[PDB]
Amino acid sequence: MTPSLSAFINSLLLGLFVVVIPIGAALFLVSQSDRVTRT
Amino acid sequence: DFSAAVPFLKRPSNLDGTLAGDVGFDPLGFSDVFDLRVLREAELKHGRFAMLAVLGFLVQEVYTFPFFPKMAPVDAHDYFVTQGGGSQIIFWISFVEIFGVVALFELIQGKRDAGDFAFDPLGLGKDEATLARYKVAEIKHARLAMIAIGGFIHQFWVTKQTVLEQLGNFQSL
Amino acid sequence: ALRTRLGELLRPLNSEYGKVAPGWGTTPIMGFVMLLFFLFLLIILQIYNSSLIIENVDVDWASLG
Amino acid sequence: YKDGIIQGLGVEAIPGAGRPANLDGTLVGDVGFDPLGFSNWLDLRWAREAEIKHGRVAMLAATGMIVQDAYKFPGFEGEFGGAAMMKLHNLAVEQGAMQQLLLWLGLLEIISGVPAIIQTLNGSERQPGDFGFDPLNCGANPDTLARRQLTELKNGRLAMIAVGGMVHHYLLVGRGPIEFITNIPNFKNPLPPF
Amino acid sequence: KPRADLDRAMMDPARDTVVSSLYKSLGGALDKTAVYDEEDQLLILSDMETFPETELG
Amino acid sequence: MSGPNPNKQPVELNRTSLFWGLLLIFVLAVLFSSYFFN
Amino acid sequence: NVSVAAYLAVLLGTFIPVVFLLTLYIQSESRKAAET
Amino acid sequence: GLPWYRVHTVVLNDPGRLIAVHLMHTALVAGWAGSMALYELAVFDPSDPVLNPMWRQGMFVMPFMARIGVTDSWGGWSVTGESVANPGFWSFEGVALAHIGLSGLLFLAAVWHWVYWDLELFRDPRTGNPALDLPKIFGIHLLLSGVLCFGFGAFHVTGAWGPGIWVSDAYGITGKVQPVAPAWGAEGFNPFNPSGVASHHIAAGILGFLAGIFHIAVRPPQRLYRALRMGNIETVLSSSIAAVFWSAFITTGTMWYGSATTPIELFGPTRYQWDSGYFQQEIERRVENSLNEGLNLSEAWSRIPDKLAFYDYIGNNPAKGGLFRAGPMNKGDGIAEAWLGHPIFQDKEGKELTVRRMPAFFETFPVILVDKDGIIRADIPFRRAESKYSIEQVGVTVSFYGGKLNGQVFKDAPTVKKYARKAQLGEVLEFDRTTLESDGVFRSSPRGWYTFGHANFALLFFLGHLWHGSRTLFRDVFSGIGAEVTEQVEFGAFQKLGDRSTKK
Ligand SMILES: CC1=C(C#C/C(C)=C/C=C/C(C)=C/C=C/C=C(C)/C=C/C=C(C)/C=C/C2=C(C)CCCC2(C)C)C(C)(C)C[C@H](O)C1
Ligand SMILES: CC1=C(C#C/C(C)=C/C=C/C(C)=C/C=C/C=C(C)/C=C/C=C(C)/C=C/C2=C(C)CCCC2(C)C)C(C)(C)C[C@H](O)C1
Ligand SMILES: CC1=CCCC(C)(C)[C@H]1/C=C/C(C)=C/C=C/C(C)=C/C=C/C=C(C)/C=C/C=C(C)/C=C/C1=C(C)CCCC1(C)C
Repeated sequence: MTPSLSAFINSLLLGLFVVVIPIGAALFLVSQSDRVTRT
Repeated sequence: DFSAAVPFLKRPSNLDGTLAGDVGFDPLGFSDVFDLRVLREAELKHGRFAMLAVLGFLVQEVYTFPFFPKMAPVDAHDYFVTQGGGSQIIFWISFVEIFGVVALFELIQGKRDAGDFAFDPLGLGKDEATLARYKVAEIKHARLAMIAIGGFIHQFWVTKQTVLEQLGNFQSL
Repeated sequence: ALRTRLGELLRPLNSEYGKVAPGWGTTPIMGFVMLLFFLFLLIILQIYNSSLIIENVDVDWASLG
Repeated sequence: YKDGIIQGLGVEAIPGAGRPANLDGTLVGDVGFDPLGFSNWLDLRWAREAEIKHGRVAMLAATGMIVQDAYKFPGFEGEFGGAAMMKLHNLAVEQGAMQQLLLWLGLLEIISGVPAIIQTLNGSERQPGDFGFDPLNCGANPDTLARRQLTELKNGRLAMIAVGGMVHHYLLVGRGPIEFITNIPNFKNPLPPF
Repeated sequence: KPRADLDRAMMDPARDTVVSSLYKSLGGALDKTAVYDEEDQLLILSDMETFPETELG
Repeated sequence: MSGPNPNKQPVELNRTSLFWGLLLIFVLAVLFSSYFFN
Repeated sequence: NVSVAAYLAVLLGTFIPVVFLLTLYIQSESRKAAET
Repeated sequence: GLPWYRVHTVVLNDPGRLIAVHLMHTALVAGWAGSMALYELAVFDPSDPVLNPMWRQGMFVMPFMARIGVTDSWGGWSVTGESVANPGFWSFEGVALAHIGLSGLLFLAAVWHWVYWDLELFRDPRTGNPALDLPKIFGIHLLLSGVLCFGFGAFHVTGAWGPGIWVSDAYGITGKVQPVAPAWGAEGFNPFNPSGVASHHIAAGILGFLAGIFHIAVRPPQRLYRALRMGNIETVLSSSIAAVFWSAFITTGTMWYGSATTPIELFGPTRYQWDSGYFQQEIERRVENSLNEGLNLSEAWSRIPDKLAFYDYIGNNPAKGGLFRAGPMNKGDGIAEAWLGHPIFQDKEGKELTVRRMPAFFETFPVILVDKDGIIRADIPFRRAESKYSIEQVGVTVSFYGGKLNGQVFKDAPTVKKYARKAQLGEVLEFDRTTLESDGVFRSSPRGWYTFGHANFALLFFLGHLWHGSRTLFRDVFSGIGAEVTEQVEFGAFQKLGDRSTKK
């Protein structure tokens, strides 16, 4: 485990939990909340 | 209906319990996808190979033929790679299992029981109760020897000594 | 349409045009495999870029010896 | 005991607030305490199984913290020395104890929990945290069984918090649990090698 | 080869395992795929409209 | 069978396209002749 | 001085696409003429 | 009628003639390979592999033949410089003739498939229209490609049944085709480790075989079938073009930056070996090691091979050529005859001076001589300027160690200026100019030409991929839009854009 490899794994984790999880979670919440009336 | 062996897991839908040794143990569920007859064929053949291998390890450690050189069983494998006896052994195994392929095809077609080559030359099992008891004993011994042969090989790999030799002086490391 | 021996041999291999799996099928596991492939490409790109230094992996002409 | 005053609809933590809709006071240890809305997007079977597993693992971990600092098996204290806590892990990895433990526990988890996870998430009768492991027929009475369930859950929470506390205690001072509680002042600390 | 007479209608999901669920996820027991797309997917639209001619024009 | 292929289509090129193509090819030759020669 | 075999490049690259365009135009014009 | 740019769309719904035109294209490509190999064999000079290798002569497909085993010729020579008494069939000529014969056979097959287009295999049993089950065809082709990749990496590269691939040392002195054992660790992802080729091909062949089994077995989801338009073959064209220009970018990068798959004895050195002073550092290290053994400068510099000194030269840099400076590298600075040796420049006081090397950016660079500290002690004026540090004033003398001029000391100003101009370019060499009438402007290696062609091809195929993805996803509005668009384009008419059921 080199420092560069540890930094790469930490970058993957930070990218997930900072960009992908929050954006996807907010998208899911607002899509479930603000729906479209298809009547 | 939960499994008899595993109380927290459901019994697999393909393991009704008619087969020998069918206690319901299948956590990963290979019987849910692949054919149970082919799996029992593979299990029985693995076990028979392993039982013969365990008996061979014991005998080879206790007695080697005088026209063969004296050595451990595991490193004899390369000696018979070079000499040609192992090629003969796998040649005859391949010759038997060429017809084994046909037997497996008949097993797929459902005209043969799993692991049933009808090989009873001495007539030991003819009564149905004794036949079922022998099936259970055979599968239990097959599983035990499948574990035991890997145990022997890995113990020789880590300790550089054979089975009864290690039981002689139990060196721990 | 003329019928040939090779055509009749290969006919079952081209006989299911338009046959689909209903619903989403295997899309989630496909996305999982695509994610793994993306991670693998990222790893090898950063190795070739020397942004990811691994033990015993010297990205250099001198590693040929 | 499952009474309605220690768990359920009656007692309600952070009073003056509303209970979550999914947290309907049916599971064990429901005191109405779910801030941050974790019970809305997460399956309660998965969360309950995770809580039970973490609690049991932390119980074993904390008992190891207490016992290793007091008594050591013959043979390990010569190979490892006076190491414990965060030093026993790195020496045991190179020794062979940690790799064997990882392999055996991972094999046990693979052949026990994963199919249990799948079945209890797909709708089997197996409750989360239930492996049916009842030797000596302990807790055969249902009221006693509920008492044991609630006690196990609360002691698992306590064990998780205590394990975190002891880990941080060694990460700061550099002493084991009983050594940390008998050496209360923060001075004269040794080296805490991670 | 996976067994015949396998479908996700008789197989109880409560009895699922690692291999069975991995088989379901990899498109196994797909005997419900008798449906076809029934869309041309090469049909270029040809519904041209004729504009009416005005007096100016 | 060997006969009328239903996918046979005629090919057109009006005079405007012919003149555009001639202009394009001749201008490209004018541009790249100096570089091919040297 | 000026490299040889570039005359071949310039002249063939000028002629061949011009040939292609002229053939296309004449073919199209004759098809139109026989359409009448 | 069809426009000139749509003439090939007649085989879009004709599978037999699609196969016919693919066969014709394959025959053309194979014939180009054969004819190019024959021409390169006609213009190749195998006499001196050290100072006139294949990349100095503009050989393009010869490096790719020599990369994975084909190194001998029916003429009795090898590209490694050795003599082969029994060449065997798979020489360069054998490969070229095999490609010509393959081109002819594929041409005949294309003729047959163009004439016999209405095969019953190409018609859907359910509908009767000519159709291709593209997902299962992809499964079959992926399985075939996995088998081919696994076989190549398991028998050809490893030498189990095959020649192996070209493996050289770190500095391109002793390179040959060797069997290559695969490396299954993280070192297989070292791009300069040739074991990665074998391990990659074995693992990727296994994975492709499994994926082909999966794609034959399992039908696509309806959502992916409708979304990607899997009933249309233009989505296959679009995704194939995308993958192809992805691969072209990958090969462009591995050619320009160098890897184990682009050795310097076949494609020439890279520009970053000149930028970093790679061969210069190696030569200095060897000379220092020889000086530490008690040798003098002449014996230390005479031990340097001519190949290693030839690599340390800016005329072999692929980043020194020109776009329209066509021809081989020998058409530029000339055909290399001999290494003249390492020049060491000394002033009237005996202090050593090094001519600053020309960077790859500069068409022209001023000739300046620095000392060991980095201070300009001598130089050459621009063309006719009044000078302060000129060669005539400082009295610079040059002494050569090693090479053809070993031991000679030149003290006259014109010769010292000439050799300083030559030392600006790196190692001083002797070039032959009357054989090809070399003009004297540097030209690029096959590495640089490959990089240029494939970078431009990848960039253009990006545009092609965009065009075909657009024509796939917008097939219904190919000839224009209808009157059903006017209601959708009203702002706020529908809640969801383009959905008629979400009307407010
Ligand atoms: C490669 C090679 C060779 C070789 C070789 C060979 C033949 C190597 C063979 C290796 C083998 C067979 C290893 C088997 C291991 C079995 C294990 C670990 C089973 C564990 C079962 C457990 C833990 C059960 C657990 C349990 C379960 C699940 C159910 C009940 C509960 C519990 C009991 C706990 C040679 C010798 C020919 C030489 C050649 O030159 C090189
Ligand atoms: C990394 C590493 C290693 C390691 C390691 C290890 C052992 C890492 C273990 C880390 C652990 C177990 C951390 C746990 C922390 C628990 C906390 C903070 C609990 C907080 C509870 C709170 C705040 C409660 C709040 C509350 C709530 C919710 C509301 C009510 C009020 C209240 C109850 C207060 C090794 C051993 C491999 C060595 C390696 O060389 C380095
Ligand atoms: C100038 C130019 C334009 C822009 C791009 C770029 C700059 C790269 C450059 C590239 C131009 C291109 C695409 C050139 C293409 C060259 C090609 C395709 C050359 C291929 C020629 C094919 C040849 C001889 C085939 C010979 C085969 C023969 C006899 C077969 C004969 C036989 C047959 C027919 C039946 C069986 C028996 C036998 C003897 C085998």
